[PDB]
Amino acid sequence: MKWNLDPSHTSIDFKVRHMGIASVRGSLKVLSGSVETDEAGRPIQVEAVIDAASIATGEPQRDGHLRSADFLHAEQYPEIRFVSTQIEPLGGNRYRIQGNLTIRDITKPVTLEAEVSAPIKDPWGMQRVAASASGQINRKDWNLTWNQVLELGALLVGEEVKFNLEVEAVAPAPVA
Ligand SMILES: CC(C)=CCC/C(C)=C/CC/C(C)=C/CC/C(C)=C/CC/C(C)=C/CC/C(C)=C/CC/C(C)=C/CC/C(C)=C/COP(=O)(O)OP(=O)(O)O
Repeated sequence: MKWNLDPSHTSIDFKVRHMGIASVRGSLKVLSGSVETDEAGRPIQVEAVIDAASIATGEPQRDGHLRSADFLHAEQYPEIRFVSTQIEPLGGNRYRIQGNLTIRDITKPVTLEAEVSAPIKDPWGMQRVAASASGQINRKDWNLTWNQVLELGALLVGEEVKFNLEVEAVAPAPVA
């Protein structure tokens, strides 16, 4: 069965190390996505489209820099895209999702560790299901570089981008 991601209750949150002593946190908004489940209700395929211009870290000048031609170039590349290539059930509600993540013109493999909830009938007719997932990427894999950075050799802006997803997905009534 096909579930559609609800952009209003899906969150993408990320963290990057700053000067080795702290983290900068940010978010991205999802535009759309879906999950297909097999007869057993295990997720088999998942895809999402993310609004690149939505990147937000709570400082407008920094967010401008992130969106600029110097970094994400969100005017030329309005989306970040994820498409799964393999989903492995791990037991219980756990799944490992391998997929391809596109940022600008570069696509690289990423791994998500996901946990899925039991579906509910929501207060408005629809079937609704949630999931949480975690992972990390190295921004340099997408040629997203930063600076002349110097501290001891250390980094102003870390290479690793840790992220957490909270997802809600929906399907029509007992009838699709
Ligand atoms: C059944 C069911 C519901 C199943 C569900 C399945 C499921 C889990 C589906 C999920 C669908 C989705 C949404 C999948 C998404 C997949 C993935 C991997 C998404 C990843 C998104 C992501 C994190 C993209 C990140 C891109 C980047 C490059 C972020 C970069 C952040 C960055 C470098 C920030 C700057 C931070 C540093 C510290 C700046 C310092 O600031 P400052 O000192 O002021 O400097 P300046 O001002 O100069 O900028």
